[PDB]
Amino acid sequence: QKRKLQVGDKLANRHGNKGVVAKILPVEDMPHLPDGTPVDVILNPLGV
Amino acid sequence: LKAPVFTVRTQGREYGEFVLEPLERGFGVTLGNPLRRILLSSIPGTAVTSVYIEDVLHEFSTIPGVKEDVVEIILNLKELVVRFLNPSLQTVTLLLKAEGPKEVKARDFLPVADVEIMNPDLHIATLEEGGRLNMEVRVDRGVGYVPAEKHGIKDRINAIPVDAVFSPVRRVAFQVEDTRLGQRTDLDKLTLRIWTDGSVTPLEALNQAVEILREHLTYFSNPQ
Amino acid sequence: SKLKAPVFTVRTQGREYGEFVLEPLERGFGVTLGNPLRRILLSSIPGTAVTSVYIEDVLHEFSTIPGVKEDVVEIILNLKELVVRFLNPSLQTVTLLLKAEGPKEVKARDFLPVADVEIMNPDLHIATLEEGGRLNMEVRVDRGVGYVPAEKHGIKDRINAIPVDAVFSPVRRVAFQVEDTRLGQRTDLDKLTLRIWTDGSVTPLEALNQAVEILREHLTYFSNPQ
Amino acid sequence: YDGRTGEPIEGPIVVGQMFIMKLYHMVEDKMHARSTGPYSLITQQPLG
Amino acid sequence: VFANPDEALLAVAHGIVDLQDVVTVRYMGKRLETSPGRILFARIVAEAVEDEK
Ligand SMILES: [Mg+2]
Repeated sequence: QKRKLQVGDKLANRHGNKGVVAKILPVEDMPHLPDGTPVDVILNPLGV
Repeated sequence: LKAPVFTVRTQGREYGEFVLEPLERGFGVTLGNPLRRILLSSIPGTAVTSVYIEDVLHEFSTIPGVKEDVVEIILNLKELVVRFLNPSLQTVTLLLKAEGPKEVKARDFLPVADVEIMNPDLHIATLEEGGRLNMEVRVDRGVGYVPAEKHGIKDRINAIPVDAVFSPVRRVAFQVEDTRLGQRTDLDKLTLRIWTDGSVTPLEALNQAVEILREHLTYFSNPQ
Repeated sequence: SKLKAPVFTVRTQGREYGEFVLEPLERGFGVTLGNPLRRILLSSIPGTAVTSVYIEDVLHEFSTIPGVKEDVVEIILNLKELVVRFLNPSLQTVTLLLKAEGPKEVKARDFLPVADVEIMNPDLHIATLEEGGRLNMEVRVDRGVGYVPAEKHGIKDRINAIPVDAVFSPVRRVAFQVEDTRLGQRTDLDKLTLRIWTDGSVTPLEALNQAVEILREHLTYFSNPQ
Repeated sequence: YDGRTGEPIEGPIVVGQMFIMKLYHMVEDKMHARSTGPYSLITQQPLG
Repeated sequence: VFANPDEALLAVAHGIVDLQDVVTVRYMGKRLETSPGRILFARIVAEAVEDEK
C-alpha cells in the first residue's frame, strides 16, 4: 500500500521537536508571503 | 468616488496583471481577498486520471528496457498540461507507441482533434535499445483535488487510477497601494497578479471567478 | 455534481437585532462571504451623526456649567447617542435648537421640531437642571458613513463651537460564525450565521441588503479594460 | 498575511526552511476496536 | 473619550486606536480610564454568564 500523510501521523526534526498532525488546511487558508507563496507547516512557539 | 478605471497587462497565456483604481479606503482587501480564495479553489481545469501500460499489472513494477519504474512515470504524467478546444468535450484518451533507444517527451503523443499539449518538452521516460512503451492516458475535466481512492477510474482491467489536481491556477497575489484624488488622500489602488499553466489564461480565470462570486450573492434574496 | 442552492432563513426580533443563516455551502465559502460583508457593514452604510455643538457661555470642552449636574463632556457624550433620520433625500444638514429652564430634566423631545427630520429615541436623557439653570444649545447634524474623529473634520459653524466625533454608521456590531455541516456523503460543507446589531434607524435586514448591493456594484468594475 | 481575511498578522513572524521527518508510528497501524471475540482457556477472559 | 463600549470597538475596527491604548470609556454609568481590550474582556464574561451586573 502507498501511504499519504494524514491526521494522526507523527513528525519530528533533528533537534527533538515532535508532534502528530492534527489539521490539514486548504491552500487558500494558509498564511502566505506578500508575493503569494503559502507556507507548508505551522509550529507553535510555546514548545521552544 | 467616481467609477474606477480597469487596466490589463498580459505576458503570454500564463501571466497577467489587473489594476483597479481609485477605490475607497479598505476596499482593496474587501475585493482582493475573496477573488484570491475563489481563484485558488474553484476554477475548472483538466487532469490525468487513469493510465494503462501494456504488460503492466500494477504500479509497483518495472518495465524491461526502461530506466524509470511505473511510480516515477506516473509522477511525470501529473505534470502534463492538456487544453480542450471544445467546451463540450469532457474526456479524451491519448495514445503513445515508442521503441528505444530514445527519450520520449510529451510531443510523442498522437495528435487528437480539439486537443492541444501545452508543454511538449516534458520528459516522460528513457528508453534503452530493446525497450518498448505502449500506453493509453485518459484526461478528464473537473474541479478541485480528487484522490485516486475517491474516483477509482479504470477504463480496463489493468488500468491504474491517478490522483487528479484539476486546478489550472498556479499562484495568486494582490497588492494595495496608496493613491489620491484631489483633496481625498486615503484611497486604495488594487493590483491582482495571476499565474496559470496556460490551458486557461489569467484573464479567463479572473472572469470566471467574478461570476462565481456574483452568483453566490443572489442567495441572500429570498428569506424563507 | 454541482451543489444545490442553499436556503436563506431569518430570525429577527424588533428593529435592532437579527440573525441570518445560509446553508449548505461549499468548503471555505463561509469565510469567503462573511469577511467582505462584515467589512462593508461597518464602513459603508449611510447614516447621520452630530458633528458640532454650540453652548452659550461655554468656552472649551473640559469646563463645567453652573446650574447643571453634568459637565461639558457628559453632555457631548449624550449627544453622540442621538439617532435622527432625514425624511428628505435632498436634505443634507440641519441644526437643532434647544432652550430649557431649571429644574427640569432635558430630553431629546425638548428639541424644537424640524420638518422632514425625525427623532428615533425621544426619551434619551440629555441633562439635569436645577433652580437658576440655563442651557442654550445648538446642534449640527450631517450625513456620512463610517466613523470620523472630531479633529479630522474639525467642523465649527461659529466661534467657540466644539467639534464632536461623528458616529455615522447605523450598524453597531457585526459577528459571523461558520460551522461544519454534512449532506449525505459530503462532509466538508459550510453553514454561515450572520448576526447584526443596529441603532434602529435602519433595520438589520435593510443593512444586509445594502451591503450586498454595494459588493455587487463593485464587481461590475471588472468590465471594460482601458 | 492571513489567508482567511487578507489582513496581515499584527507582528512580524519568523519564517524559514526546515528539515522534517515522517516517523514509523502511524495511526493506521494503531487504531483497534472490539465488541466480542476470542476468550482465554482457563480464566475464560478476553485475550489481549 | 467614548460614550459606550460599542463606539470604542468601532474605532478599533477603523484603526484609530489599538486594544492596548489607554483611553476614556463610559461603561455601566461610570467614566473608566482603561484600554479597549480590557473593556472587551469584560464583555466576554458578561455575555457568557448572561448577567452584566
Ligand atoms: Mg494540473
